[PDB]
Amino acid sequence: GHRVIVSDVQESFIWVRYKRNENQLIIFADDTYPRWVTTASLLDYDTVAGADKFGNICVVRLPPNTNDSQKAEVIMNYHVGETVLSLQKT
Amino acid sequence: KFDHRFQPQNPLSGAQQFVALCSHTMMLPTRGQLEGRMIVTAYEHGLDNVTEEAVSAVVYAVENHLKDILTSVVSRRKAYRLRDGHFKYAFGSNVTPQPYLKNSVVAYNNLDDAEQQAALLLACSGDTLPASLPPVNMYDLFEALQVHREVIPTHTVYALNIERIITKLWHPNHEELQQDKVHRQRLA
Amino acid sequence: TKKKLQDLVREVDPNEQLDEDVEEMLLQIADDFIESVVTAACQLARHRKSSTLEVKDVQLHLERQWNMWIPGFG
Amino acid sequence: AVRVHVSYLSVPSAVSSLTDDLLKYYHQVTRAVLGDDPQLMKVALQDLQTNSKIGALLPYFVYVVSGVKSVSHDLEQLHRLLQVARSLFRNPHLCLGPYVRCLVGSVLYCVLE
Amino acid sequence: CHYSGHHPQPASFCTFGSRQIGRGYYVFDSRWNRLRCALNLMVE
Amino acid sequence: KRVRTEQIQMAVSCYLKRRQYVDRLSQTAEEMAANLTVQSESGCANIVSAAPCQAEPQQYEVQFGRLRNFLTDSDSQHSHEVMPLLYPLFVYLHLNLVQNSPKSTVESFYSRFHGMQKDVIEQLQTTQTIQDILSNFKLRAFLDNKYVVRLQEDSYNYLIRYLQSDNNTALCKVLTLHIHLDVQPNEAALEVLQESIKRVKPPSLTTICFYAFYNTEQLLNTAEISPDSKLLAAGFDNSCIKLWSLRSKKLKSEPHQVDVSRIHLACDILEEAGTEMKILRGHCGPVYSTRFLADSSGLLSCSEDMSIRYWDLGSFTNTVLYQGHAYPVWDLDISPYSLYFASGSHDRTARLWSFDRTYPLRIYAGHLADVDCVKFHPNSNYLATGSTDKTVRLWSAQQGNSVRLFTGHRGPVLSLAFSPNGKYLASAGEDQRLKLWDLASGTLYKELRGHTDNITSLTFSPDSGLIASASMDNSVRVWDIRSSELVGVYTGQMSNVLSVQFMACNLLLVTGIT
Repeated sequence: GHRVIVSDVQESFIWVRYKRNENQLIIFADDTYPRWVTTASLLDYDTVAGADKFGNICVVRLPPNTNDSQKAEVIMNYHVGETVLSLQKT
Repeated sequence: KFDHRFQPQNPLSGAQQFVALCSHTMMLPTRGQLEGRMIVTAYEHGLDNVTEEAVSAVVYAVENHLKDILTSVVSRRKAYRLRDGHFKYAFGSNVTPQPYLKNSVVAYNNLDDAEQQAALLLACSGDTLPASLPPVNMYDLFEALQVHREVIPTHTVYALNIERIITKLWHPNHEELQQDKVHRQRLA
Repeated sequence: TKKKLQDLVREVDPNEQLDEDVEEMLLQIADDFIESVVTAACQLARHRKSSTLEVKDVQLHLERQWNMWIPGFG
Repeated sequence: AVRVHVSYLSVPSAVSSLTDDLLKYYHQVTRAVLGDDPQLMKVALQDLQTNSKIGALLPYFVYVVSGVKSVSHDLEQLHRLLQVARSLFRNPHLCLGPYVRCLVGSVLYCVLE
Repeated sequence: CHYSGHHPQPASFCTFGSRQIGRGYYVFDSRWNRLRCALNLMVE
Repeated sequence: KRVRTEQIQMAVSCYLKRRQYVDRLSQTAEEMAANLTVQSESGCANIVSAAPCQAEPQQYEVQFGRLRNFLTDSDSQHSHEVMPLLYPLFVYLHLNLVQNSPKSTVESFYSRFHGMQKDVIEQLQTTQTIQDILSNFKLRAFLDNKYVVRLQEDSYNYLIRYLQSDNNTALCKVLTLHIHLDVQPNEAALEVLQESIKRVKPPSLTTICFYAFYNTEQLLNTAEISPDSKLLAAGFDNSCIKLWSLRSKKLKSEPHQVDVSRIHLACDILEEAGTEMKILRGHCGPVYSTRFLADSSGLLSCSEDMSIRYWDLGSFTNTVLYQGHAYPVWDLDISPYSLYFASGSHDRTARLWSFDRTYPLRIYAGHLADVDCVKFHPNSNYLATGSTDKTVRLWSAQQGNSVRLFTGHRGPVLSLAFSPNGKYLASAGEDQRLKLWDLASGTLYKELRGHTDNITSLTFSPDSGLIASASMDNSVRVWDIRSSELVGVYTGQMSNVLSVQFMACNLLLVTGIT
């Protein structure tokens, strides 16, 4: 309802916000680590998860100070050892 | 303080009354066409007994004035040589030698048989392929008046024409150049 | 008809070309020259005895500012 | 010959906080904008981002010196100290040109160990 | 070489070629001869 | 006798009644753009007066026949956007044949080239009089409407090349009349208090920096600082322009193989360091202005020799010459974002320029004396030209019209500046007064009297709240916009002050002569 998360085949994550009155896609944040993202999942408003072609699952936390210069940090990175193609929390 | 400074007098206030072309015809004014203009402009000043010698003098004055304009313009684009001072006669080829050549120095000091002398003038200096200049555009005449400033001494005539010369300046931009390139790549 | 603009160019330089927009400017130069001369001549005409005539003699006295001399009778 | 010299208009009656408009604001920002209380960073940082009010030169150095050289072994303070510092670099009305030696040296302390 | 409040008028200025027609409109000595006759002897 | 103001006002009202002005200053650009669409086609007439009013019994088919021969041969890249154009041209010319109604000319044109949907063609075949066109209820709307084509600029440039050839005036009549083309290039009360107090700034944000010129000959015209603080340019009286370095980079010059200041007599052969000093000798007389391009990529500087000579920073020599006014040039300045530029001369006019042509584009006339000051609006749409006739005008960079006229100065105007928000205007001159004018109301609202000498230049602060007025009495006074509204008075220890400029961070640059 607030932003659009774009999963790039080369980049990790792209955060884009689309305005209603301006009607323009604005890119403000990115990620330093290049990842072959296959799928993505949403846990809550701030956390965005992503998969990998080889089995690398990571959760990216964005700082509260974002332009809703913004290189995304990583708090958890783990390799299963097998190819994971779906993430879902329930 | 500021009241002591004067203001320029407006020349527009003083004008003449009007109670009652030879520009689009591409003609020099002949004897008959100028007669109508003299009589209509002399009625305002109150002149009588229209003569004929004055019309001829005006026509020849215009002819000389236009010759001076063209002589001034060509002289800024072509070479010439001076005979006994200020006389310009050649207005032609490259008979003038290069002064940094010793062969030209002895030739300068010197001054069937006629053809060889022409070779000494037409072939002792220059380039293998002398390229001619483009035709006179609106730029060459504009610069010719700036340098000389002697052809037209009157300010009422020189001024009003020079801004019209400025407004007629034109040269192709980048966009038209591709069209020339496209056309040149089509005929080949 | 006769002597429009090209033959006067040949009268000075045999090989010289003029652009299409340059010809009209020269005619306007001549047009302004004609008006300036006749207006000054009429001013001198009204100066002789408040008006006398358009005189070729006083035109010679007028051409001193133009630095030209007519080869006419005078 | 051309030379560059900067005039003042040492301590040109501006280092000392005696304008009767900074002591109260200094107290609020040092004990109520840093540390425990949440849901106050965004409003305060945005207000500080707009106003420049440069020329005191005292307080910004104090937080960096006292927050890096003394709170280097503690958490929950330095993260917010970097956040307020980063917003200061994003303020286009702060003259941080001649003050690179007094701030970068403490920045290298943060990455050290 | 005098001093007075009034502006010294030479009354012999460069007299740029311009005639007054309609008291607001000015002509550069030509190109408005036949038309002025046409619209003054007909309209009024 | 003496003309009073009340009888002037009724004269204006009387003229409004004569011309029926019995019957709006908004800021929204949506309706202005909507208006610009309305009057950009409201009775367009360019070749209407010069229409081909000739008999010409045999022009349409010979002209249109030339169209298929040139536009369908040896062209594939530029043909896809113009092939559809040949379809309605036959139909429009057929209607023109209906209008003049020939006997066999219209039949020959349709029969010989029937190959260039089908319902439109068959309707034209069965109708040959204008009355049937009016009674068809479909072709009548066809004539009263235009066929819009959305083509690129290159395709139009291809079309604009063909239409200039011989025997194309008749075809141009349809284009100027029937076809319209398109070109696409927890109280939290403490935080409330500081929001109301910190916003209002004695800001004490001077941060003054001085650049000094040492003992030289008593001649110096102007000195401009690059917006990125990389170079320093100054203009001397003896046609000398010197470039200094402000970051100690020791820049080196690149070979150019073509020089202007060198004679290069015929006895030469074309054969293919230090810094902190480099004379630029390109002009003949004094240089009266020096401006940058806001990118440190070039240098514009007008001179007294009726010419504008662009300076290059890649070859570091004179590259482009502008033979324009043919009269001495007083002031020169650059538009923001490096789009256009303009200058004033002695002919009581200012001329708009461009970076692609060596001749002026627009003419701004109406002044009574030489133009000494001219500036660009921050949106690069409006110009203000000042002169010594105690008048300040406001021109438009697009149409070339004066929308406003500001009067009230006691003498000449020597400084003009546009506010960063683009809603205020400042003017000062020899009257020792600083004036502020509103771009909407057009009436003065402040009377600022702080200087006892001439005011040289004006520069607004980035926040549009402060302004610095450099004067000749050795006093740089910075006043507050948002003689009791001054922040700080600078005492002059030097001969004079040349230029004051704000870039960012409230940095003050005052240039003077020791």
